[PDB]
Amino acid sequence: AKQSLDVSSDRRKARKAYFTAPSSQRRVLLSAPLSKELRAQYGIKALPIRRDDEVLVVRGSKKGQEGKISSVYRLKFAVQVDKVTKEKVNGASVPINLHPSKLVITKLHLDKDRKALIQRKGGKLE
Amino acid sequence: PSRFTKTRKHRGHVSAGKGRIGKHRKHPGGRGMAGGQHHHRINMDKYHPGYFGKVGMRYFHKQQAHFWKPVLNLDKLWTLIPEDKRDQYLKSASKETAPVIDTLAAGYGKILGKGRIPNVPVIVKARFVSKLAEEKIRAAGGVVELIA
Amino acid sequence: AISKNLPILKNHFRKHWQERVKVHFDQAGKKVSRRNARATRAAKIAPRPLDLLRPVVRAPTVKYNRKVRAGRGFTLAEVKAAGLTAAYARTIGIAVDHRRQNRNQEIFDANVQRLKEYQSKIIVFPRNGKAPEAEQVLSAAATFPIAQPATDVEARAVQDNGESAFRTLRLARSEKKFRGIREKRAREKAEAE
Amino acid sequence: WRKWNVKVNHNEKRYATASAIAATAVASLVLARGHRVEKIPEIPLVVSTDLESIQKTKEAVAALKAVGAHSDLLKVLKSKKLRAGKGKYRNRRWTQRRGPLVVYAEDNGIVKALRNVPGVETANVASLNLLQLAPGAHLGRFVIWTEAAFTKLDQVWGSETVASSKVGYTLPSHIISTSDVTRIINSSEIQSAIRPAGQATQKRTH
RNA sequence: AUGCCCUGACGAGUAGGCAGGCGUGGAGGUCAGUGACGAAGCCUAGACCGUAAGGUCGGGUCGAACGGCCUCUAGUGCAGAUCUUGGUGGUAGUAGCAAAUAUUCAAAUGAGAACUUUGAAGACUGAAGUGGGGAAAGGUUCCACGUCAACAGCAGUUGGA
RNA sequence: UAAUGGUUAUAUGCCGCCCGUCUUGAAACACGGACCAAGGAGUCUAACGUCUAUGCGAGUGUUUGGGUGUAAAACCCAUACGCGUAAUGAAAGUGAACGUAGGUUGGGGCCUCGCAAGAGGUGCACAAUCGACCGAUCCUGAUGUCUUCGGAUGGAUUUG
RNA sequence: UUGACCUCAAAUCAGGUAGGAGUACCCGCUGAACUUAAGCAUAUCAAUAAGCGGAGGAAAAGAAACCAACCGGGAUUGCCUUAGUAACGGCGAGUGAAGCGGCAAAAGCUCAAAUUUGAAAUCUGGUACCUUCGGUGCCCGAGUUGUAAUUUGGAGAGGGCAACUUUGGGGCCGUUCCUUGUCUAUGUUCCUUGGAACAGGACGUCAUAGAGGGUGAGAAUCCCGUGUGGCGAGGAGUGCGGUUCUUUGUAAAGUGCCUUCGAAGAGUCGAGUUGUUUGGGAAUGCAGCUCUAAGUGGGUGGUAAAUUCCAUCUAAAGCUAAAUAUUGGCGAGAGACCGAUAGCGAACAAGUACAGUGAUGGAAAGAUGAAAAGAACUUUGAAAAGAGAGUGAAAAAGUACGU
Ligand SMILES: [Mg+2]
Ligand SMILES: [Mg+2]
Ligand SMILES: [Mg+2]
Ligand SMILES: [Mg+2]
Ligand SMILES: [Mg+2]
Ligand SMILES: [Mg+2]
Ligand SMILES: [Mg+2]
Ligand SMILES: [Mg+2]
Ligand SMILES: [Mg+2]
Ligand SMILES: [Mg+2]
Ligand SMILES: [Mg+2]
Ligand SMILES: [Mg+2]
Ligand SMILES: [Mg+2]
Ligand SMILES: [Mg+2]
Ligand SMILES: [Mg+2]
Ligand SMILES: [Mg+2]
Ligand SMILES: [Mg+2]
Ligand SMILES: [Mg+2]
Ligand SMILES: [Mg+2]
Ligand SMILES: [Mg+2]
Ligand SMILES: [Mg+2]
Ligand SMILES: [Mg+2]
Ligand SMILES: [Mg+2]
Ligand SMILES: [Mg+2]
Ligand SMILES: [Mg+2]
Ligand SMILES: [Mg+2]
Ligand SMILES: [Mg+2]
Ligand SMILES: [Mg+2]
Ligand SMILES: [Mg+2]
Ligand SMILES: [Mg+2]
Ligand SMILES: [Mg+2]
Ligand SMILES: [Mg+2]
Ligand SMILES: [Mg+2]
Ligand SMILES: [Mg+2]
Ligand SMILES: [Mg+2]
Ligand SMILES: [Mg+2]
Ligand SMILES: [Mg+2]
Ligand SMILES: [Mg+2]
Ligand SMILES: [Mg+2]
Ligand SMILES: [Mg+2]
Ligand SMILES: [Mg+2]
Ligand SMILES: [Mg+2]
Ligand SMILES: [Mg+2]
Ligand SMILES: [Mg+2]
Ligand SMILES: [Mg+2]
Ligand SMILES: [Mg+2]
Ligand SMILES: [Mg+2]
Ligand SMILES: [Mg+2]
Ligand SMILES: [Mg+2]
Ligand SMILES: [Mg+2]
Ligand SMILES: [Mg+2]
Ligand SMILES: [Mg+2]
Ligand SMILES: [Mg+2]
Ligand SMILES: [Mg+2]
Ligand SMILES: [Mg+2]
Ligand SMILES: [Mg+2]
Ligand SMILES: [Mg+2]
Ligand SMILES: [Mg+2]
Ligand SMILES: [Mg+2]
Ligand SMILES: [Mg+2]
Ligand SMILES: [Mg+2]
Ligand SMILES: [Mg+2]
Ligand SMILES: [Mg+2]
Ligand SMILES: [Mg+2]
Ligand SMILES: [Mg+2]
Ligand SMILES: [Mg+2]
Ligand SMILES: [Mg+2]
Ligand SMILES: [Mg+2]
Ligand SMILES: [Mg+2]
Ligand SMILES: [Mg+2]
Ligand SMILES: [Mg+2]
Ligand SMILES: [Mg+2]
Ligand SMILES: [Mg+2]
Ligand SMILES: [Mg+2]
Ligand SMILES: [Mg+2]
Ligand SMILES: [Mg+2]
Ligand SMILES: [Mg+2]
Ligand SMILES: [Mg+2]
Ligand SMILES: [Mg+2]
Ligand SMILES: [Mg+2]
Ligand SMILES: [Mg+2]
Ligand SMILES: [Mg+2]
Ligand SMILES: [Mg+2]
Ligand SMILES: [Mg+2]
Ligand SMILES: [Mg+2]
Ligand SMILES: [Mg+2]
Ligand SMILES: [Mg+2]
Ligand SMILES: [Mg+2]
Ligand SMILES: [Mg+2]
Ligand SMILES: [Mg+2]
Ligand SMILES: [Mg+2]
Ligand SMILES: [Mg+2]
Ligand SMILES: [Mg+2]
Ligand SMILES: [Mg+2]
Ligand SMILES: [Mg+2]
Ligand SMILES: [Mg+2]
Ligand SMILES: [Mg+2]
Ligand SMILES: [Mg+2]
Ligand SMILES: [Mg+2]
Ligand SMILES: [Mg+2]
Ligand SMILES: [Mg+2]
Ligand SMILES: [Mg+2]
Ligand SMILES: [Mg+2]
Ligand SMILES: [Mg+2]
Ligand SMILES: [Mg+2]
Ligand SMILES: [Mg+2]
Ligand SMILES: [Mg+2]
Ligand SMILES: [Mg+2]
Ligand SMILES: [Mg+2]
Ligand SMILES: [Mg+2]
Ligand SMILES: [Mg+2]
Ligand SMILES: [Mg+2]
Ligand SMILES: [Mg+2]
Ligand SMILES: [Mg+2]
Ligand SMILES: [Mg+2]
Ligand SMILES: [Mg+2]
Ligand SMILES: [Mg+2]
Ligand SMILES: [Mg+2]
Ligand SMILES: [Mg+2]
Ligand SMILES: [Mg+2]
Ligand SMILES: [Mg+2]
Ligand SMILES: [Mg+2]
Ligand SMILES: [Mg+2]
Ligand SMILES: [Mg+2]
Ligand SMILES: [Mg+2]
Ligand SMILES: [Mg+2]
Ligand SMILES: [Mg+2]
Ligand SMILES: [Mg+2]
Ligand SMILES: [Mg+2]
Ligand SMILES: [Mg+2]
Ligand SMILES: [Mg+2]
Ligand SMILES: [Mg+2]
Ligand SMILES: [Mg+2]
Ligand SMILES: [Mg+2]
Ligand SMILES: [Mg+2]
Ligand SMILES: [Mg+2]
Ligand SMILES: [Mg+2]
Ligand SMILES: [Mg+2]
Ligand SMILES: [Mg+2]
Ligand SMILES: [Mg+2]
Ligand SMILES: [Mg+2]
Ligand SMILES: [Mg+2]
Ligand SMILES: [Mg+2]
Ligand SMILES: [Mg+2]
Ligand SMILES: [Mg+2]
Ligand SMILES: [Mg+2]
Ligand SMILES: [Mg+2]
Ligand SMILES: [Mg+2]
Ligand SMILES: [Mg+2]
Ligand SMILES: [Mg+2]
Ligand SMILES: [Mg+2]
Ligand SMILES: [Mg+2]
Ligand SMILES: [Mg+2]
Ligand SMILES: [Mg+2]
Ligand SMILES: [Mg+2]
Ligand SMILES: [Mg+2]
Repeated sequence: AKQSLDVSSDRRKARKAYFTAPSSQRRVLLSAPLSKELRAQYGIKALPIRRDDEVLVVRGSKKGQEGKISSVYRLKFAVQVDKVTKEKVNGASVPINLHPSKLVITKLHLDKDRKALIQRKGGKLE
Repeated sequence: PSRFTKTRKHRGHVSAGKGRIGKHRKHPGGRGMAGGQHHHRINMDKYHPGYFGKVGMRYFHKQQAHFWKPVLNLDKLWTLIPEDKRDQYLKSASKETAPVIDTLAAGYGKILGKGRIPNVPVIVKARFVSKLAEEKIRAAGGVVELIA
Repeated sequence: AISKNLPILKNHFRKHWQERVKVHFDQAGKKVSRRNARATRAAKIAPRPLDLLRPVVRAPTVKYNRKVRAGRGFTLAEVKAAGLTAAYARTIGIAVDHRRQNRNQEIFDANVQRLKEYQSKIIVFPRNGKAPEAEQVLSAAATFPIAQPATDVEARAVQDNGESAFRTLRLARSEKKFRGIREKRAREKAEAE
Repeated sequence: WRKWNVKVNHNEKRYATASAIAATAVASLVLARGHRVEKIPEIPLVVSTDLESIQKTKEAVAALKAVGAHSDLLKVLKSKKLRAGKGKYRNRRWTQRRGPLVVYAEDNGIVKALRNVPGVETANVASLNLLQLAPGAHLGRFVIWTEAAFTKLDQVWGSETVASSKVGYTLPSHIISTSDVTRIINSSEIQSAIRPAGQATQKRTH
């Protein structure tokens, strides 16, 4: 239950705040949990998702597939992961949009800001 | 309680209980107290006799606290003594120790003689009393004290 | 129209009264905000007790002159009889009313006693010093209450001299009614010879 | 400027509250109202005052399951339904049943510890909301009392020897001395005074 | 036990009154109710119950919610208002598309030519013109290339489209 | 089991004028209505009468405010104030028990005697009537008066 | 000649200020009619709508020329009540306050005013240096037709004397507060259905977190959040733990007697008349015209006037927070509200398209699917398109798309 008179339980307001979120807010909204191995290694549970992250799909119809995130398509709230495609009938190959909450990060793209982000969230960085 | 109204029962019936002949209109006899002397004269005299005309003398700037004089009757008058003291004051009635009742402190302005205080002497402090209130209070063995 | 045996009503709604309908939906909200203002003001005026000391006065208008109540301020004479000055009393929590006067010794003594009780029960903090805090009590009215003065005992001897005391009201009414016409009768008796 | 709130007489509010408290006694009303209390030994369910100092939700639900509110606590969270109608998108999205009312005399953590548990509502004996005691105007809420709460109830509502601690208040009188008339009717003083009875379905002559 | 049973009489109805019920949106409570193994809606000279308002079921279609009971509440029930908004008929392939004299033959283009282009013939405006320019107004309609779903009340390959 | 029954379509016999509306009178040569869907009309408020229900009851009304709170809820609360407990008169004013709070005539219920029928007693509510009391109106006008004030007592086809 | 003074001007002189917008609420002016009276003219609507002028976050009002008649209260405002009452009114319809009492909030004051007269002790500007919302120096100016100090009726001033009590400011970190960043729990375990699990069943975990929202169907436990706390950052005339200017200084302010005084607002009060307004009645207020005061006297004391008192304030000058209002603006939070013919006119490129010369008027229009996976390719046809094929859980979802 809500205890503060600053946040809203209004469903209409929550949906406007989701669907009209700018990209810097959608980055936090498009978070993805880590794997068992990375959660043991880094001490933290979920991070905002990145391009060069390696992921495993754990839901839907492409579950159990691997790849690198080809694109974080924040305008569609989606991630496009290579090796996860739809073969069209003309021979074209279109990327299937995935949600990061149905993904599991199995290898992070680490740089200085990601390391500081892990340490900020309390992570082991090991 | 909208569902209990007869509007819910007049649904389907054409005139909503108002008639097909007389045929509910806006203001068929006038608005308000219209025509109390012309077409509503019988409803005035028969059920509001005295309505029209003037009665006696005007009072400019009447303050209804020049007229605050609430009336107490002797038939109550022992309610003003609290109940724990009432029993001991009416048992073994006594002059040289009689209850003092401030009537003003209970918020009345005049004592009136409705009837039959018991025969216990009482010291009654009043702004005003009537004659028979005086007679019955003194017949009980008490006294009225005039206060302001 | 006018119809069956009903009381004649006086509902005043022939103006555009719906432009001026105030519904107090904000009763609870304005109560929350008044309590918030009292808490904020208390924190701003730490340890001072959130209201001034008011005198006890007799209410006017013979319907109400049996009661005493809180007045506005103490009377320059009452402040001087309590032993301080008005301009200093206004700084230590006493309301001062320059425009009321004392003509009642009992009300005067009640307010001088009220002021001396207040001066015994306050701790005036030193003006520049350390001033150790003295635990804010939030109301002077609930710690110096207005008491109705006792006017009689519960029991006395019956003292009936037979004046009859309705005759007292009748005679005293008659002297007021005939004071002027018989004063004028007395002076026209004096204007003889 | 429609009338939104309704004034009730204070003594009639107290009447309804007292009758709601009296209905949180014997278990027929509590079973008829809902409230899986068939395996509860005795109603009123009074627990120890140590419940009021429990400040973990896990320990609080262990206490409620241990004193017997397990099946009611499972009736809530298995009755969660999406609300039928246009109310579901007016911030009224889910409906669920009412759990036990845990009534205390002093709060040392029990309110916050039972805050997150579905169905369960807490209450001070100083207040006792009628909306909590007879929800939907159905009498017989399942109520778990603490010992301090149960003791303080005698001071909040009075007795024949304690006044009420509400100004002027007395608990209401009875217009009939018993609520079951069958033993008055089959009492010897009425039965020896009444004429003999008939067939209870009349014979059809003619 | 506003239950059950016995006995008797009675039953027209506009305007109108009162009662007992049926139904709709939303609220509190309950059935730890129904549901993607199919909620709601909708269709059904298929069925069942109710004097009736209505209620229930079967089959089809459908795809995300919705019911019973106890209460609460109202922006709560339609055949009409020359009602409002939207949609659709019959009339009806009908009335009509007849002022301004008038067209015709070939070739080309094209899927397709009464109507486009070019040639040929025939005519008209007849210089107060159906000519050549401007003013107001319009505003790109001018011109070229591509092009015909709509528009040009027939057509169109043409066009101020 | 469609054999009886239900539903439906059809045939046959007899019956059956188009609804709504105003009107004494409508199938009308009176008016609205081609059709279908959706919308579409006694509401809310202030004050109030009757009745009913509930709480308390010579009282009652917590919610203007204050306290409190899990926070527009719920819970608690002082002083006032409104209405009621007194009327009457234009007003100044005055102000409700001769009595078992009266008599008579009815009067449910109850009590006594009665196997009943009844007879007596007590009779609330209520109805009729005659009185008593309070005020107003019209009279009468006692003891006192620092003599014009007071207004006792007794009345009235008057009046509330 | 020259030098002032007064008055009046000029300048693209030095510096500054006003306009217009918005306008829900606020202060004024101005001001109807429909309507009700069963007609209508006074009345009512209404001291309203429209019109015009001026403000602010509130405005206005405000520390009594008050209310009263009491044993007296005591600035203003607002609520409850007074009260649909006193009163007004073709005394018809209608209209209609105020004092008291209970609350919310509370806060008090400033000039004209006196001979500084042994200090024009005062102030704007320019210039120079600084501690730059300002200070200091110097110079010119304003100003005696009066700027400062003292005094405001509650008082107070002058003089005379027993007498004690109180000294003000400036920068730092946390802290009052505002804005804002960041961190902070627990399953995506098994089986069934399904295109998809977020469903159903089983086994768990967290819960000061089971508000809400996303994610391919009802998700506390997948994700964001939520709850509880912690760590910061940038700002606000400071309630306090330290800092320091330390001959800030016979300053300044209070308090006791005695004595002499005690200035207190003019074409204003008041009056008559006219008009308007009011509940205000032989005139409640306002305004025009005319008359025009006084100084133990002026106002008021709700029936006109003379006479005698009494009571109560002290106008004709001025400031001031709160409680109160707020269909506008900014920011939030909610709902027994409406759900695309509803709800704002407008859920959408809506004050848009479009109409009118113009003032103005003013719509219609939401929904494929979880993902475009939006139909490769073959064939018929000039093409549109059809038939197949194919995608999709579904094409009884094919952009002319939920049902
Ligand atoms: Mg990073
Ligand atoms: Mg009912
Ligand atoms: Mg009908
Ligand atoms: Mg009907
Ligand atoms: Mg009928
Ligand atoms: Mg009727
Ligand atoms: Mg009709
Ligand atoms: Mg009629
Ligand atoms: Mg009628
Ligand atoms: Mg006539
Ligand atoms: Mg009259
Ligand atoms: Mg008269
Ligand atoms: Mg008169
Ligand atoms: Mg008398
Ligand atoms: Mg009648
Ligand atoms: Mg509250
Ligand atoms: Mg508020
Ligand atoms: Mg305060
Ligand atoms: Mg006095
Ligand atoms: Mg009550
Ligand atoms: Mg726990
Ligand atoms: Mg559900
Ligand atoms: Mg529900
Ligand atoms: Mg709903
Ligand atoms: Mg719905
Ligand atoms: Mg629904
Ligand atoms: Mg909502
Ligand atoms: Mg919500
Ligand atoms: Mg919701
Ligand atoms: Mg009762
Ligand atoms: Mg019959
Ligand atoms: Mg019948
Ligand atoms: Mg029925
Ligand atoms: Mg509705
Ligand atoms: Mg419903
Ligand atoms: Mg609700
Ligand atoms: Mg399926
Ligand atoms: Mg279905
Ligand atoms: Mg449907
Ligand atoms: Mg059909
Ligand atoms: Mg079927
Ligand atoms: Mg579908
Ligand atoms: Mg769907
Ligand atoms: Mg269902
Ligand atoms: Mg509706
Ligand atoms: Mg309707
Ligand atoms: Mg009908
Ligand atoms: Mg009809
Ligand atoms: Mg129609
Ligand atoms: Mg029509
Ligand atoms: Mg239309
Ligand atoms: Mg059509
Ligand atoms: Mg044709
Ligand atoms: Mg033809
Ligand atoms: Mg023709
Ligand atoms: Mg021709
Ligand atoms: Mg050719
Ligand atoms: Mg041809
Ligand atoms: Mg030719
Ligand atoms: Mg020719
Ligand atoms: Mg061209
Ligand atoms: Mg072409
Ligand atoms: Mg054509
Ligand atoms: Mg064509
Ligand atoms: Mg052509
Ligand atoms: Mg062209
Ligand atoms: Mg057979
Ligand atoms: Mg068969
Ligand atoms: Mg036939
Ligand atoms: Mg036939
Ligand atoms: Mg036939
Ligand atoms: Mg036939
Ligand atoms: Mg025949
Ligand atoms: Mg026939
Ligand atoms: Mg008609
Ligand atoms: Mg006729
Ligand atoms: Mg006829
Ligand atoms: Mg007809
Ligand atoms: Mg005919
Ligand atoms: Mg005709
Ligand atoms: Mg007609
Ligand atoms: Mg028809
Ligand atoms: Mg017609
Ligand atoms: Mg329809
Ligand atoms: Mg409809
Ligand atoms: Mg209508
Ligand atoms: Mg009350
Ligand atoms: Mg309460
Ligand atoms: Mg009188
Ligand atoms: Mg008289
Ligand atoms: Mg008597
Ligand atoms: Mg007598
Ligand atoms: Mg009798
Ligand atoms: Mg009398
Ligand atoms: Mg009387
Ligand atoms: Mg008399
Ligand atoms: Mg310049
Ligand atoms: Mg302006
Ligand atoms: Mg305004
Ligand atoms: Mg104004
Ligand atoms: Mg009007
Ligand atoms: Mg009127
Ligand atoms: Mg008229
Ligand atoms: Mg009329
Ligand atoms: Mg008339
Ligand atoms: Mg007229
Ligand atoms: Mg007016
Ligand atoms: Mg108005
Ligand atoms: Mg205006
Ligand atoms: Mg104007
Ligand atoms: Mg501004
Ligand atoms: Mg303010
Ligand atoms: Mg101001
Ligand atoms: Mg001012
Ligand atoms: Mg003054
Ligand atoms: Mg007074
Ligand atoms: Mg005085
Ligand atoms: Mg005042
Ligand atoms: Mg008010
Ligand atoms: Mg009052
Ligand atoms: Mg009143
Ligand atoms: Mg008026
Ligand atoms: Mg007051
Ligand atoms: Mg003054
Ligand atoms: Mg799965
Ligand atoms: Mg499912
Ligand atoms: Mg199984
Ligand atoms: Mg998903
Ligand atoms: Mg969810
Ligand atoms: Mg959570
Ligand atoms: Mg949650
Ligand atoms: Mg939090
Ligand atoms: Mg001084
Ligand atoms: Mg003055
Ligand atoms: Mg003058
Ligand atoms: Mg003047
Ligand atoms: Mg005017
Ligand atoms: Mg007027
Ligand atoms: Mg006048
Ligand atoms: Mg005048
Ligand atoms: Mg006068
Ligand atoms: Mg709602
Ligand atoms: Mg729709
Ligand atoms: Mg719309
Ligand atoms: Mg529209
Ligand atoms: Mg739009
Ligand atoms: Mg035009
Ligand atoms: Mg135009
Ligand atoms: Mg659609
Ligand atoms: Mg899906
Ligand atoms: Mg096909
Ligand atoms: Mg397939
Ligand atoms: Mg489907
Ligand atoms: Mg298929
Ligand atoms: Mg297909
Ligand atoms: Mg579909």
